[PDB]
Amino acid sequence: GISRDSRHKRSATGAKRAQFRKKRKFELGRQPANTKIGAKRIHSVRTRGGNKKYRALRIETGNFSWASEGISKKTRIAGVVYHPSNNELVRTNTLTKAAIVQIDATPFRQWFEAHYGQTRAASAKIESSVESQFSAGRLYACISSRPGQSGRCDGYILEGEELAFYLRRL
Amino acid sequence: ARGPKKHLKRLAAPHHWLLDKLSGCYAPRPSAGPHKLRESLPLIVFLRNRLKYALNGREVKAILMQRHVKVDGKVRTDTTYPAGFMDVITLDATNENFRLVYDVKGRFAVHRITDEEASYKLGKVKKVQLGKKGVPYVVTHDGRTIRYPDPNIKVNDTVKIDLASGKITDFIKFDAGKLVYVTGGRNLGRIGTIVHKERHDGGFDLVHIKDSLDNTFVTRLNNVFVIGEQGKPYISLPKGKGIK
Amino acid sequence: VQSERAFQKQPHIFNNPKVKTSKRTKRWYKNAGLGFKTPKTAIEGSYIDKKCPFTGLVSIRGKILTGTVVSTKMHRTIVIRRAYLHYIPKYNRYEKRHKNVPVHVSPAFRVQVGDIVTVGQCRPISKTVRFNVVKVS
Amino acid sequence: GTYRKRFNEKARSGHMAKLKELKRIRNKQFTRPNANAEILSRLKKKRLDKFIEHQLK
Amino acid sequence: ETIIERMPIAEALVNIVLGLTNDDITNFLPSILTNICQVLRSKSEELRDAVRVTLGKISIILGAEYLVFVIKELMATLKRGSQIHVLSYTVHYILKSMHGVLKHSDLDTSSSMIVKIIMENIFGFAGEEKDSENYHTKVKEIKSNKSYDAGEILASNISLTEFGTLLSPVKALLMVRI
RNA sequence: UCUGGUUGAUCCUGCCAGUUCAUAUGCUUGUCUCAAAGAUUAAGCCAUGCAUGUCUAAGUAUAAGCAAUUUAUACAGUGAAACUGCGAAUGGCUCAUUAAAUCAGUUAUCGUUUAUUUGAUAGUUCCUUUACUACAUGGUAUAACUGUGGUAAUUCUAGAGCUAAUACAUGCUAAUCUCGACCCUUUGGAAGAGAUGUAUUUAUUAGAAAUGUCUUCGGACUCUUUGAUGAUUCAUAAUAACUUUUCGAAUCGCAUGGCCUUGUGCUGGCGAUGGUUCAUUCAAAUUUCUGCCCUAUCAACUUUCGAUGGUAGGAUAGUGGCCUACCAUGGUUUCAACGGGUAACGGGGAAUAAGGGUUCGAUUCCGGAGAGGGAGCCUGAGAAACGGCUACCA
RNA sequence: UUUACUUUGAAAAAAUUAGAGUGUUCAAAGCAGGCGGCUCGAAUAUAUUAGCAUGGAAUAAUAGAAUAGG
Ligand SMILES: [Mg+2]
Ligand SMILES: [Mg+2]
Ligand SMILES: [Mg+2]
Ligand SMILES: [Mg+2]
Ligand SMILES: [Mg+2]
Ligand SMILES: [Mg+2]
Ligand SMILES: [Mg+2]
Ligand SMILES: [Mg+2]
Ligand SMILES: [Mg+2]
Ligand SMILES: [Mg+2]
Ligand SMILES: [Mg+2]
Ligand SMILES: [Mg+2]
Ligand SMILES: [Mg+2]
Ligand SMILES: [Mg+2]
Ligand SMILES: [Mg+2]
Ligand SMILES: [Mg+2]
Ligand SMILES: [Mg+2]
Ligand SMILES: [Mg+2]
Ligand SMILES: [Mg+2]
Ligand SMILES: [Mg+2]
Ligand SMILES: [Mg+2]
Ligand SMILES: [Mg+2]
Ligand SMILES: [Mg+2]
Repeated sequence: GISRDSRHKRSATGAKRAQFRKKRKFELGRQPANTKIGAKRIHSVRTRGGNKKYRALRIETGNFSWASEGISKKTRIAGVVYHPSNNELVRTNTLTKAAIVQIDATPFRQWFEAHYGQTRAASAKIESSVESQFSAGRLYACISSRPGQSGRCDGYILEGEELAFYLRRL
Repeated sequence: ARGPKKHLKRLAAPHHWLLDKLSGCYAPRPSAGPHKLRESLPLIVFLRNRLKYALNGREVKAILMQRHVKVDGKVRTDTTYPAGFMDVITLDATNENFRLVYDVKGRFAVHRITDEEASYKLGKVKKVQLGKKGVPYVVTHDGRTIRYPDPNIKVNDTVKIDLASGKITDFIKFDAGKLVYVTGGRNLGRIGTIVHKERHDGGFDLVHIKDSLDNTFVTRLNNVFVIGEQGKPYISLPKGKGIK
Repeated sequence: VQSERAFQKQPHIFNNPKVKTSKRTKRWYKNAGLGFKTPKTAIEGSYIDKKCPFTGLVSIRGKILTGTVVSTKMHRTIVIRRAYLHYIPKYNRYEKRHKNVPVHVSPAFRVQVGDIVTVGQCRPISKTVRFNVVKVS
Repeated sequence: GTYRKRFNEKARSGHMAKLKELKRIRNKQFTRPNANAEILSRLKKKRLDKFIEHQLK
Repeated sequence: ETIIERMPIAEALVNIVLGLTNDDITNFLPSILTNICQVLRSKSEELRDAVRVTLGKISIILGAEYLVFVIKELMATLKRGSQIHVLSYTVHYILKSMHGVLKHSDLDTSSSMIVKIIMENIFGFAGEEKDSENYHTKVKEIKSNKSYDAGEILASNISLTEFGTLLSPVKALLMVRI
């Protein structure tokens, strides 16, 4: 039912174009994958060629990167806190790229304690906001992957100007 | 169409094959291979229309299934295999070695070569790039990938490939004063020396070529194939030496 | 610069909050080629424009056209007018014709209606935009 | 040819449906399941109007 | 911007190549000499003067036997419009530069080509353009006619046996209405 | 277009009379060569038959098949059926729709997919339950076949019993390379310090006055260390993790060579089919610029239900209002937008003409689109397929 | 200075058209190779516009820190 053809649209001048041909398979679209937090449910999609896409129908864990520290840990996703495209996705807790989520801080806190031996000092110093979040127990992260395309819900922990901007928006 | 085509009308076939228009309704559609469809000579045309060893397609298949034909030293059994420019076709039973080179008319010539000259071919460098694990390679005009090339080899240069090993023996840089062969356009088949390469960034480069008779012509860089130094080609040339 | 719901940034350009070598945020830029000078306002600006030929993820390749700006009323894109003479052979005479080309203009470029702009072809930016301003005059 | 008379319009009603949709959208300025499923005259009345008026006169 | 500064590099290239073997000299000089002639295509008058002096210097270093190869390459690259007049001004400059180095009979090999340039630029189409009032240009090469000077240099070197080469075009011109 | 009249005889303006192609049709029709076959704007409806299948030595035969044989001891010749693989997306036909659409020439993919062909390309030694299949794992399994059956009827099939694989699903087996003390001074030995695949997703990183001394007169002494494009966040490499996560040969024919410590030991030839990535080829999808017949008694159109653009997301093979959310109010137009007509598929071409022009082009080649009319899909590298499937209308 | 305009060169499939050779018995056609090196043979051409490269002195638009000021 979904097609991406540009013939069904009006011309730049505003003219109503007539049907040139019937819909082609090479200009199709598919139903959106409204990924939601829960036990992992992923189903494969057969795409053009022998290629395959992974549809994340449900996912509750993801690989999130602390870029300042240059690490990545697998962490549970608590929930979606802010989405720039549509607030209904926040309301329904739908996971997509660029959705601001809250993740468990435990693996990152444990790595930090092991690596720096603190709960050397100069390097162990981090941003005040991130440390406050660690005290809270949850970290704000931005999803960088596309769950409906790759099946992954990876992302990175917000820092610096981006963190300040999203704290203002929240 | 809903997929790749498999037939070729005779009137739609390349003109340089010289196919009778009333012989049939279809022409041998070249199969996928080293050379492009419009720039290739399928083995059926070469064996039947040019050499006349076979009287029809069935005899060509009979010859090929006996494993009598080698193309660049490897036995080929496909009737529509796309032989092309600078390919070496070997028939041991008849003691024949041929190299496919256009004549001044622009048609592939029946050019017989010796075994020593049949031991190698020339390839225009179409691409130079690093592959996986940081291994450089060169892609030639016949689709050959050759790894660990000399660092001096660049695009538009010509590499001499040993057919037994498929390795680079020598190479010629693209420079003024070099001997070049025209492989496209209305000047297809002519031989000359480079005088100047006109450069247009974001567009097609132009090369000026002067023949032994001092006549000058301009051609796109894609259609130019360096074959040696002036007066010293690295391959034997057909009758006419690409004049006129 | 941050007048949108999403945080505007150059993708994969990372400013490390720990090191703090320089006050200015790290900024990526390129030269579009074909002898077109990257303006210094692009190098030392602060705007974010994914469709900019000098700081965005867009490449200039294909036809290079010239035109007169006729509209600048919509955001980061303009409409230029290209005029030509079409030859009618029966009457052995010409007729004036024109076409309007919508072009994306980077915020590194300042343009008024009436100035002559050279534009370079890039990939489809929107429904109707396939060009990008590369030089103003 | 868009709305030319056809030999048998009943046989192509679906085609006729598209044309009406195309007409309304084109002329709008002047006016201003899932099959692949497991389970599925004028002169006369004027004369009378004149006549009845003529009587009432 | 720096093209004029790099032109003498060609003179350096000729010298280092001249030290190489007799197979290498035939392999590298045509690449060097032809490239210099291409720069004469340039529309910049100042650049063209830079090429001429470099060609003049190379001409002294090389011999008169090489003059045929240089002239033949010049004729190929200059063929249309101002280029024909560029060819005339350049060939005279090379001959003027090589005045001392040239020996008797040296120009016999290139005698046929020079007279063609001389006559085409006095009585041919090129000569008419130089004499045309309608032709308005600041290119010095076209305002100046050096064919007369080229004739004096040529006749000095030509052996008397080949002097019929100069007289033959004169006779043909005299035959036609003048 | 010319010719003859209209006067007693001329000129000019008028009048009168005569002066190939297409369709339909009439009569005649012996010989040679060659060649075509539309038409009710009815792209209206179709009885019957056929037009797409396919096996090499080389995927799978205990057919209760045939024929053989030194009369068979796993099989072995040939081989129906059936599984498996590939093809059926080519070809052929028609011109309904379609007026910046198709198409023609000319561009781009630094914007994407690509079966097949052709060329390259993958020793990861080790890492506790070694309580160990690799001299080789399972039914987590079935067809053909045997047998019991339903229906008036179809290339309808049910229940039960069997049995294979290149089907399906699992899963393994003393290496190479940097330095190198010490001896020895080369054809060197090596105590020892070290290093170790791909595929997917994300984040980060890289990708820029030695003019001396000695020497045997050679040479040695310190240093270098990515490439390409007009142009890139390119090629490529590195780090940290991630994955319902891949791949890294449990395959087949022909033949029986070489070492021995004489073992059905070790090793070994020529081919077939596969397999990861890259390149190539056959393609596909989008795409830049210019160019269409009649209509102004069609002057404003598009935008509520996407029209023009911005940000983000989704979807896609991928760009993109392609779709969604939030934003602005844009975009086309007397240089004719928009609307209408078209007995409008476009072109190469055909006819006529002295030249300019006018007309025709369903029709041998190229491109597009369709398969009674709309809509949606499975499989596959490739189809919105129709001699494939499902619904609605006739 | 730039543009228009004009010259030249690539490009614009084949078939079709013009043209060259050839006793299909002639012709309509089809067709490229002959003798034992012979200097033997389609030599070929053709396309208004748009894009690409190139030579131009006129013509027609377009420009100037032009002959400026103290
Ligand atoms: Mg078809
Ligand atoms: Mg050409
Ligand atoms: Mg390019
Ligand atoms: Mg008879
Ligand atoms: Mg048997
Ligand atoms: Mg058998
Ligand atoms: Mg219309
Ligand atoms: Mg168009
Ligand atoms: Mg196949
Ligand atoms: Mg392969
Ligand atoms: Mg059973
Ligand atoms: Mg987007
Ligand atoms: Mg919307
Ligand atoms: Mg028509
Ligand atoms: Mg029609
Ligand atoms: Mg047609
Ligand atoms: Mg179709
Ligand atoms: Mg029908
Ligand atoms: Mg298939
Ligand atoms: Mg269908
Ligand atoms: Mg049918
Ligand atoms: Mg079909
Ligand atoms: Mg043109």
